[PDB]
Amino acid sequence: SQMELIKKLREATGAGMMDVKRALEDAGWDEEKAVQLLRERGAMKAAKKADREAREGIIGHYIHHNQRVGVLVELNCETDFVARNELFQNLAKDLAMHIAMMNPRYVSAEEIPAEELEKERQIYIQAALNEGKPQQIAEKIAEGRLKKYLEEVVLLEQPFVKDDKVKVKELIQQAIAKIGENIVVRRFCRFELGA
Amino acid sequence: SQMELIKKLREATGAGMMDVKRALEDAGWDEEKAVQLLRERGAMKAAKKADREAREGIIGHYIHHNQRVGVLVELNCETDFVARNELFQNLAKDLAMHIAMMNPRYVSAEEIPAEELEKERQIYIQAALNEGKPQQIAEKIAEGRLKKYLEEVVLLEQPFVKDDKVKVKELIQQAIAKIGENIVVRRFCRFELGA
Amino acid sequence: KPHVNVGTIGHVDHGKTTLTAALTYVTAAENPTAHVEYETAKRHYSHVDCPGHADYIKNMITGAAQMDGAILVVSAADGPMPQTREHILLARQVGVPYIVVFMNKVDMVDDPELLDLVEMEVRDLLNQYEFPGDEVPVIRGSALLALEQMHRNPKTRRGENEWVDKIWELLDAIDEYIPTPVRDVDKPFLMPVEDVFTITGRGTVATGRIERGKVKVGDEVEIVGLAPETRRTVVTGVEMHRKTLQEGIAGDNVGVLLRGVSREEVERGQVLAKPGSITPHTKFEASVYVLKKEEGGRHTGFFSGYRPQFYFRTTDVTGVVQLPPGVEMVMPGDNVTFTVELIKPVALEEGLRFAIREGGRTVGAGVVTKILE
Amino acid sequence: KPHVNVGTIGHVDHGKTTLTAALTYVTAAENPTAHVEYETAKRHYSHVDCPGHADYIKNMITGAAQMDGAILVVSAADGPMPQTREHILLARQVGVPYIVVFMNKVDMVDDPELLDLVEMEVRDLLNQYEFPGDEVPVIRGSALLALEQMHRNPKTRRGENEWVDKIWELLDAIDEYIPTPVRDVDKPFLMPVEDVFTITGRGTVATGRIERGKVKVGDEVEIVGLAPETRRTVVTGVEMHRKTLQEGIAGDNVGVLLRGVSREEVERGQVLAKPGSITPHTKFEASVYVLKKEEGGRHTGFFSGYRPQFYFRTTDVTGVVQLPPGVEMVMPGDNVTFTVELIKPVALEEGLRFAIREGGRTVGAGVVTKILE
Repeated sequence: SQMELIKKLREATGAGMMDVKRALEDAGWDEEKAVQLLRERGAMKAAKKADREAREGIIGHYIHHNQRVGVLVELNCETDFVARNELFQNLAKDLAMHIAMMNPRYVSAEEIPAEELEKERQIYIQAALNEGKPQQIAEKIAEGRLKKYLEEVVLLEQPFVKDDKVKVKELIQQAIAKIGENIVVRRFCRFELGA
Repeated sequence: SQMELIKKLREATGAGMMDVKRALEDAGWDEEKAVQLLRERGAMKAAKKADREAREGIIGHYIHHNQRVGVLVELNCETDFVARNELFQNLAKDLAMHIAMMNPRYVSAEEIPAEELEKERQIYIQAALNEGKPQQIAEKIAEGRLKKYLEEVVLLEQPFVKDDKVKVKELIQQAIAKIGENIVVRRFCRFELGA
Repeated sequence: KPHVNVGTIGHVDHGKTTLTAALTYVTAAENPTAHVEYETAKRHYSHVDCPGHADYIKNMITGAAQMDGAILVVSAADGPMPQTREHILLARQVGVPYIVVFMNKVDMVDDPELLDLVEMEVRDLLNQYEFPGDEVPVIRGSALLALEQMHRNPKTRRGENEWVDKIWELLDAIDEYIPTPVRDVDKPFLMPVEDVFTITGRGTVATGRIERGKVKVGDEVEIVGLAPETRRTVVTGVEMHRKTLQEGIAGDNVGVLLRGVSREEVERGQVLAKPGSITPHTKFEASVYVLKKEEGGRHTGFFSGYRPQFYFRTTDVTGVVQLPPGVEMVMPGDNVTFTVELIKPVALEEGLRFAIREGGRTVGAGVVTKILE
Repeated sequence: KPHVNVGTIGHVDHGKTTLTAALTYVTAAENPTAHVEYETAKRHYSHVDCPGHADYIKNMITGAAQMDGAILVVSAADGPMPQTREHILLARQVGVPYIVVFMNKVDMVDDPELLDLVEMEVRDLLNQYEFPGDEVPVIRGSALLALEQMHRNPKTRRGENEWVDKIWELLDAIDEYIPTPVRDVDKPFLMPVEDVFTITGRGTVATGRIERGKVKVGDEVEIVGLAPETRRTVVTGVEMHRKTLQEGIAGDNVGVLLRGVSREEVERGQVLAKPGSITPHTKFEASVYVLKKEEGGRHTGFFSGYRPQFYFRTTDVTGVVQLPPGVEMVMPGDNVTFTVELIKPVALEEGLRFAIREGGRTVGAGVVTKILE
């Protein structure tokens, strides 16, 4: 109804009381086109604090039940108040767990140097120029063949282990939205026994 | 009692029953020389398996109470049976904790470029002659100086955090003795928040 | 002559490897997964080996391994090793029937009051894990010397050499302290239902391969699984390859008709067996092994709530996983233990092996360890 | 005119920073850390800032901070933030006397029902942590606009501007709701002994600065600390700078002689105060902060069993640390809570600050949080 729809709603998305109402109006009073609005809108708030400083936070970890794989992860926020919040906590636990399974190589894309990306990017067009279509066609062929690569090696671009429907970055952005503090993944560590 | 002697000496050092008798025999039926003999002797055993391959073990970890420091450590043994043993478990927990505090740079000495230290030594002999010290005098200091250095950056040479009286390596050797499987520290990982 | 599987567990530097060798050469002179074989007068044996705990579980699940009993090898000179606890622990887990002990390297210890001690240690350790630590036999000897002698005289025999006689002491111990495993046909009847059909005039009939037991006509039987209640009736006829059979036994592909059973009161997936032998359930505990991605298993891991297909013999049933405390996520290759709840009741029993799949694609495999409901 | 300490907690993007500035400029037109100051008609104020849970908690121990009350800044447009739970949590921990609320950015919200709601949320949230969520005053306004107005007219006053009147509503709420600190000289007497000697014919005399309370002559007192028993006598004279005093009050560097007290019966470290007021103990709980190596603190960490020095006013007694479950080792820079046991009894009370050292060098500093034995 009124604050009852908004309530039950924000209650779930943990967002801005006014931003909630705004979205219900903004997209008729139906939850589905609202929560999805909120999600979509949240993505923006994220990019706004994207360059804010964050040296607070904690060290997340995940130790597989069989002790054969362990992961360390530095998750920074702005204030230690946030760091202590159940949401930060869980996000961290969940990120560590994800890494354990997905085994990313980098945190973000920019983390990748040129000479490196290139020594690779060409091995891409090398085999494309063969199986038919020459360079021009194979240059745009190796345009989406990279997107896949990043979804594999880059933590942020990886499909979240508890919902292959959303990319890691998104999971993060979502958090940032409900908190209001820039959240960054400083670095991670992963050991797999005999590997 | 003669019995009670070994029976309780073995119970402490957890070593080869017969080896216990031997030591007590070999060193007059009094502990000090005995236990010290067992200790002295366990090191040798240890040295006997140093090259034995060991791809089993677990990933040890330590997360400070305040979550500002976390450590990962790969501890290998030969059989997974051992890996599961309470002692391996503890050794690993303890090693993790130690690293958290001592912050070593390397696991072992060989892990370091021999000429880098070789350079750093003459770098030590330099400042000694530089301060009014004769060559032969300044040569000595370099050892105690380098030795000190290794005791700082190298995990094995570090004085164990729960008993500054024994070096980490020793703690390890001691375990190997009671178990009978080469035990190695493959690698470690340490994150200190904003550091 | 009976056949049995035995295995050796213990520290390698204690000679379990050597002892194994010693047993083959020693019996050789009387009887005219990497395994070796040897046979006494009474039974025939094959040797298993337990190098890994985790590894043994996997094979135990993939039906490979199957120890009817096991030998524990400890050096009398060192006495138990801390891992010995872990060795034993495994046995309890897989549930080895009985255990026999061999105190090796006994020639390397002067005082005999010491041996008695070592043995008392061990005996207690097993007691700690339900094993009859006092009832269990403990042989004292030297695998090495025993072997050296066999090498010298491959034809050596009982009574001749001192150390060999100890090995025999052991072979004998085995023969006695390990009852022989009930044969399949000797176990209570059971047959998983594959197909069904009515044969006008006779009644409703059900096909399948007998898993165990035998069964002639007039034999009383039960229909367990899927249904809200276990129905019970009597066999009115047996037939193999459509040609009357007096009796059908384990491993036979047969067909059976029952009394007072409508064509709709029975169907594939169900199972019929000696009344009271097994019951239907939906919640249980189990030890599993998830196939690695390379073996075709999942690509990622999973958490509590996972809802796959569980195959029990001929069936395929849906259920939800409940990862226990301490277990937060499961990845390909893992060995785990979790509880499971299915949509329909099924004839379940401890030990019952099964498989898991995501659209015909086998992703895991386990065995039931405990019935809950 | 009374002085009070107040701090601001809450999300920064909610304007707690802006609100602080508005409070200064707004009272300026009526009354002629890196803290700021401002005063109403009734009292004088100094503003604390809480950017870190730890950061602050640290200072609350090193005597620095001391919030007599605090203001919670939440944007009415967003409503509470998840961390809001953590903000309040801190307050509970340090135990802030009372809290006042200011719903900022109220101009950016059309519907006034939401406001009632937002407030509903907060109110309950505090209730969850023992705070009178209902009794607490909740002011609605806009720090920004209130400030912009003060910028345009630095002399603006009560009743003139709409947004400034709301800031006043707040200033007022503070004055009221907020209990005013309980002065010192009003608190039971107490003085830490520094030196003790005699003045032939006069008796045994002990110097020191009074900490709290007052004291004349003939007053009955107690000597707590160090000794096996708490001796008690009566004051036989007071004197400041060696020149008789009518009465000695908190903050007075004085000296006092006692009746029936040998020179050996009193010494530095000991303390004298209102009888029955405080008692001697050896086991207690406390919140601490270990100095980082740079701050000259330890070089390494330590574990349960650590046996250092705890400077309690004038003394420096020995005791042993007992790290609690969950805490295994402590390193320089850490904030902790552990129990302690000392060799000799001491006058202890919750709130009592102290310091730790390893041979004169201060390595840590904390405050007592609970008395045990």
